[PDB]
Amino acid sequence: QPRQVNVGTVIAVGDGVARLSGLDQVVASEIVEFPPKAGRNESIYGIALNLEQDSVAAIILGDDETIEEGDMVTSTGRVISVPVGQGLLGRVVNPLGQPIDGKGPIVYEKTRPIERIAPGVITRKSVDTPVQTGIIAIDALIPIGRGQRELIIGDRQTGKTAVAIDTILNQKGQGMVCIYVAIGQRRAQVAQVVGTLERFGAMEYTIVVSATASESAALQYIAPYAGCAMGEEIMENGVMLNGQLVKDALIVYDDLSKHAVAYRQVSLLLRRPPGREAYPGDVFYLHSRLLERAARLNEEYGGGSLTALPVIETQANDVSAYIPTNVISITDGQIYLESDLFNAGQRPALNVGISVSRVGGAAQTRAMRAVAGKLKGELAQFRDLAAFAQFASDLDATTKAQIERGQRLQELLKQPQYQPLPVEDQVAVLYAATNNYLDDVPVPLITKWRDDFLAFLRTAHPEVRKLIYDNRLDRKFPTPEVKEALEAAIKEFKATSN
Amino acid sequence: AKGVIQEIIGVVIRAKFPEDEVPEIYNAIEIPLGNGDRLVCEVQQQLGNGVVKAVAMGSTDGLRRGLEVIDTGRPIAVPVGPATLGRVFNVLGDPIDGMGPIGPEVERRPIHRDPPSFEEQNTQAQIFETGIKVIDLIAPFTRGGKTAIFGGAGVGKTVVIQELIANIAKEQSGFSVFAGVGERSREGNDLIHEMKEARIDENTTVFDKTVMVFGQMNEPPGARLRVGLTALTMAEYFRDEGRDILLFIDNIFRFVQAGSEVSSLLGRMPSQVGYQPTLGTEMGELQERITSTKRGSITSMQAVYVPADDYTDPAPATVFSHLDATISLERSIAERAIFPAVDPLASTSRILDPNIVGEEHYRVAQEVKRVLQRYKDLKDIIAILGMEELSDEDKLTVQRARKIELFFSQPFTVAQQFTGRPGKYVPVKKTVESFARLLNGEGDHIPESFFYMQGDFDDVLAAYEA
Amino acid sequence: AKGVIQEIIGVVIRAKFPEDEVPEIYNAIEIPLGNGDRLVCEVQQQLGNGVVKAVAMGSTDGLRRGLEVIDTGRPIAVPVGPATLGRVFNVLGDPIDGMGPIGPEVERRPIHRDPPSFEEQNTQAQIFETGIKVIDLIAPFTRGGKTAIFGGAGVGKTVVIQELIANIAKEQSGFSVFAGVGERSREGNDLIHEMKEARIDENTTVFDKTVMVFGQMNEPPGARLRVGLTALTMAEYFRDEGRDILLFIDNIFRFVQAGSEVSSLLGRMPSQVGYQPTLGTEMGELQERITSTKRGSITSMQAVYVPADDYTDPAPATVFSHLDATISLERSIAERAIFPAVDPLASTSRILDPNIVGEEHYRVAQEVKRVLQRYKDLKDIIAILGMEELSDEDKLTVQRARKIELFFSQPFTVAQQFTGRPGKYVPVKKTVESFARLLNGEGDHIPESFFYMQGDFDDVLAAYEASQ
Amino acid sequence: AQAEQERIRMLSEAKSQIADLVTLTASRVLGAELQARGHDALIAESLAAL
Amino acid sequence: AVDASVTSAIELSAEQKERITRELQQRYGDVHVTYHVDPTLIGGLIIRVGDQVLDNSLRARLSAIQRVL
Ligand SMILES: Nc1ncnc2c1ncn2[C@@H]1O[C@H](COP(=O)(O)OP(=O)(O)OP(=O)(O)O)[C@@H](O)[C@H]1O
Ligand SMILES: [Mg+2]
Repeated sequence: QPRQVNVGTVIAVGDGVARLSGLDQVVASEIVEFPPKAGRNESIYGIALNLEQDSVAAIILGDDETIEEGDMVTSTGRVISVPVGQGLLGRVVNPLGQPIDGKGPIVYEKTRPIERIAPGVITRKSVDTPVQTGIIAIDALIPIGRGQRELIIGDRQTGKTAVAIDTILNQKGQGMVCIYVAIGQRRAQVAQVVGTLERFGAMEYTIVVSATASESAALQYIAPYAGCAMGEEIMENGVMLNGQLVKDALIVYDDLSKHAVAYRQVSLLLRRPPGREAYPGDVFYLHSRLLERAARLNEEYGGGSLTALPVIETQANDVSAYIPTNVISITDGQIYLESDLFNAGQRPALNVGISVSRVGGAAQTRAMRAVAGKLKGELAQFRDLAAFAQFASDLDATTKAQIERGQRLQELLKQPQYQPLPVEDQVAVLYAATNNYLDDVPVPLITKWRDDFLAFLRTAHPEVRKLIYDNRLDRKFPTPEVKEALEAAIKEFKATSN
Repeated sequence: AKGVIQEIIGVVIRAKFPEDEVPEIYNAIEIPLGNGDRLVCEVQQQLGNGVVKAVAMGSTDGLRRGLEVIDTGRPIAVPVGPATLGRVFNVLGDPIDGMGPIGPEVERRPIHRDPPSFEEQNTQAQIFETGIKVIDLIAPFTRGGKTAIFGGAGVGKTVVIQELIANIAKEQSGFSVFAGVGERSREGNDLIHEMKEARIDENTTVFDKTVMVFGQMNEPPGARLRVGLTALTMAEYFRDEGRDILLFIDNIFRFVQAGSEVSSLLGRMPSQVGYQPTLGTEMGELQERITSTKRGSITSMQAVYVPADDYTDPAPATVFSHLDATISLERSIAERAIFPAVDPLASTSRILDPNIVGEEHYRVAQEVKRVLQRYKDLKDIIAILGMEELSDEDKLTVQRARKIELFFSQPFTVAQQFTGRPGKYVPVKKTVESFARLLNGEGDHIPESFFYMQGDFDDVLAAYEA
Repeated sequence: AKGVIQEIIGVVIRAKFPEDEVPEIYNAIEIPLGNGDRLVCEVQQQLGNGVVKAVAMGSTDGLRRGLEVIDTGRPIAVPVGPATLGRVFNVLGDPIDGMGPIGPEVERRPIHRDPPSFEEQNTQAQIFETGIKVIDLIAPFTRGGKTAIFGGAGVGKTVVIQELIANIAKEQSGFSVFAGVGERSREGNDLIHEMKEARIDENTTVFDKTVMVFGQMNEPPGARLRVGLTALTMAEYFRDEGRDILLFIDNIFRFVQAGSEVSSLLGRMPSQVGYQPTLGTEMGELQERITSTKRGSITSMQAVYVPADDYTDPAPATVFSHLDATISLERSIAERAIFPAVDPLASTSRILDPNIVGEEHYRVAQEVKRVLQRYKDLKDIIAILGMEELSDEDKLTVQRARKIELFFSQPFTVAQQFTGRPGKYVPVKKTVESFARLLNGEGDHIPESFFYMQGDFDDVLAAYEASQ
Repeated sequence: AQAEQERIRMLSEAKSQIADLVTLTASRVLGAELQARGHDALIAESLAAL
Repeated sequence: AVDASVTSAIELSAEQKERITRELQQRYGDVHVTYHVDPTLIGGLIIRVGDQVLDNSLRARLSAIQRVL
């Protein structure tokens, strides 16, 4: 089967960027091959980004130490694409779809091209189905729904990856196919994340796309569009998960600041004009292309969804930087994690004062929506009154009790790691706390009280948990039926212990 | 009038034309794609010999370095007319809704037009009758003016927009145009289309009286740059027809950002913090078309997003240089069940002076917002004193301030089918008279929850007597 | 082979080679330089018709245009094996000690090698006791994992590194490698030599188990750029055959700065504050080689210098994501005469987990951070008003925080040269017990001045009894 | 379920080895023939087919 | 002119070199044909003229690999 393909010659290879000379009729984002030669028995692909006149500046998806001036490049007609489908679940693949966990070749039949236009303007639908993070703070105060892109922004080490991993672990039976995209993240950390996911059995529905720091800047640049294409295939065609056709995907970009750094590197090596903070001009366009592909399509287009959780580290909590403000503008919600709250014992470390979710109550179950309104109001008023709490000691009994209640709620939100709470459990705990059943419990023992209460419901009364989970969608969740056998359980637990 | 593409660097395409057939500065290019459709580029710079540098308006992930280009001669042509009513369009004017394409019989007008001359500008500012009490009392609009919204989601900004569209469509013809410039596709679309198709007024949906043009963040910088001009062209057709138009631009800051990205990709040197050198002129070429001539007026109610909270940023400064009033929706007012969350403070207007609204309007608007000028700073003394068991006059001023805050709410004709309450339209004269009587003291001897959700002071009196 | 020099821009040498014999990207080309000694350059880019841009890694200030360059055809090769033990090398692998050159029979390995793949990564780690209270309590030194200290110019990064080496290099259970990519040739080296040769392990000195590659500050940017890779190649041989390796690379920031200077001379477009566009990739290539794999374990300990006192600088910001245990040295703490100068709030570690370090250790560390977090919250209140306005419990937490801050200070055996206080080695168990006792309430009566530069809590109590 | 996945992944690995082995032995059937007999002129014409 | 390049594992006769030369002279003109052997490539219908190349002798073997995998 002889075929004739256009070829060019590498006239200048540098820091992972090569000028390919004559490659006429090359598409603007092809995959040039660099065929194997003496000393290199494999192929090193590259992306033909700049289609200049009498020169094609192409980044290299791999080690450029082997490309030599005068080498041939065959312009494969295919625009950059990644393998997608059922075969990728449970595999760690570099952004080109090649497995790196050494568990065998990736089995696939369809290759969805990365860098695709948004799913549509009218094709989307209102976000209604919640994404159960398993963290009380996120699920109650900053809800995340299927098809909503929620940013996880914080300082260098506050729990961003921990929150993303907890969310990924929690989607055990919720019909979600989580995707973890590691951009610029050290290979040992990706190994740790894979080990954590495998330990909790969460690698039977997770795809890990890793472009570590040592790998070329082009791989990190196309790292989030790989994986985003995988999630697009999941939300448009579905993947067989636990015998059910799951069409919901959850993608976590491990760090978009490192992705922006990689794009800045590939742009500056291409000698494109810089912009603010040396980033190229269209970095907002970069991240908007990446994030607007996360949507909840209507029933006519499949009814699938793709939930994105971009992660951004901020230098010295400088939210007003370039990339943080860009991605804050792009996303539909923000989750600020502070080192000050993290050190003060608040383990999830969410700054609920400034963390917002524009979707709001529409991304919460009716039980959660009915119970968490009082939570949010009381927490906001406690934050307001913290000014008096810090100094004034002559405040009336009302203010003292209200500060005490705020502390009760804050200690309630102090969740450990790798212990997600299902929706029924969070609903039960928040109903107990917001209905004054927790007032007599001292603050230092509230976490132990919650753990013991959950053991109580898991062992003594599984039926109340089943009842709460069964009718969590009704318009009026606190029906006398659900109201009884729950207040009874709380009263029994209170009487028996302490 | 056919050329060849030379360079393709991102969304900037350099095309070489014959020497005597070079496209004009703002003409379209319409690169034909293999699978039937076309990629409409917009020229930005004539340079060299027969070479033009154009912005993509599209992906440009499938173009070689030899594709032919078909100059159109005219700038981006967009359908205008009653046919383009109740439909959703992109930057190029191609309808992106499920309905069929626009027929060729509809007139196509160039996207770029000069603003009305100085001779046609009105020599006296005129208040715009919106019907909302808080809007028409503290921060009145301007006929052919601009207004900004500073509020996130969940504060009812969409409902305020819907009420404005319904009021302008009922009281006057009020054809409305909505410009989605760089807004989230989830918020801008399918939470505006559905909330306006479901919303109805006199068995006619709000969406049927509104033209929507949507350039979202996923689109290239050129699309978000020219979506505003597309919306202005659609509104300007109806303005030339003599009908008053309410034009909404969502996140004009995204229009500024699109301009900045276009300039950065075009090789222009940055200005200030990376922004385009032609910032003021680009704002002028768009905001100056929003003006009230003698035959018609285009009132604008834009939404402004400031990066972080920096109002010193050049984009908000240039936006604010072209503003006549600001409306600041507040989370606290929204969560206090008062649906119109327009903060009585932080909502200014340049029409609020005696020489336009009138001496009585200014007087009543100054008596109000004065008892609130402190933001009821008395709240702190109550907090740390238990009201001191007696505050003398302060009790009366607190009661009056709470009464006014409750009274600022007004029923929504678009939310009538949601909250089950008919909407009341309150003219400006009714607003000023009602608030004058309330400040005189006729609102006294009436408890709260009777000024919560009503149209006029007469309605409050009727509720009290019943 | 046999090219000619076209341009000599700084330490970057552009050479022209025949069309069909252009050197590879990372080949090592040489100028004869006369006198029988040659200058070894490293190629970085290929520019066209046989023209390559190479980094001199040498003086490159006495050679003209048109000089011939010889292409070796291989990247820079350095000796590896037991022959490198107890010897001091350049970036080029040439020994600089008084002993003779390495024999040809010793294997030469290229200094540009791929980092271990994803399969080979070893995630198993455990606490490495070091005897420093703040390090072993707040940011445990991780065995088999990368850890580094971030300090300014006046803080004692070198003192901490030297004390760490003195504490842990005697009981190595394996060889070690030291690489001062950028550091004073006075205290970074030629004084670590005396310390290592003085220490004796059963009639074999610590220096007999150490490979030392410097490329000191005096060296041109190329040597500082590639000395880290040379040290990594020298240590990967020992890691690959199973030997436990202690790796001490000093001032990675100097490696970054050398890369920045080389990139500026190479004509690359600057990024951020004059740094190279390829900062992240260079950091990845160096750091991903410092990994404990399934064949052997490398217990890395790096140092990072923050320019001025800016922790938002691109180099430390890039380092932060490549570490298991982060130690932050602050200028204010050092100016308060707290020589360790470690900020517990800004210093974290991955193995600070109850399942790894111990439940009591984890609880103690979390409490010692929640205190001093309350103190950082009340710093302004204290500064402008004073201690009186705080509540009683807030007051007690504040003096407990000040006592803890004073107690983190610890004398170092290497600090005898300018401080007369004898050094102390506090085991991690003693540190945990002391801090638990201090947090319980014991030691409240003791004034804060008694916690300054002491060992465990027993020493503080003994000093209090001595002063009655 | 993991054991079934382990079994099926070894079948793919076994099949991959077969594909790798057959091509290496395909160098014996014709590549080794190129030593003496494989020198052909009609194949050179096949290059000039175009 | 146009620089063409053809490679083959077999070192055909010197006349064969001429046979390769004049079968390409029919297209364009005095093409500067460069000859290699490529021992690692046991085959290959390598015909590289200008910016276009033709090749399938062992690529069919690689294509067979793609089919079986
Ligand atoms: N309950 C908790 N929730 C969140 N984080 C926790 C919790 N308990 C401990 N941690 C800390 O969070 C760490 C997990 O990594 P984390 O999510 O903070 O990384 P990161 O923000 O991605 O930072 P890096 O820049 O180092 O990659 C743990 O090692 C521990 O220090
Ligand atoms: Mg992380």
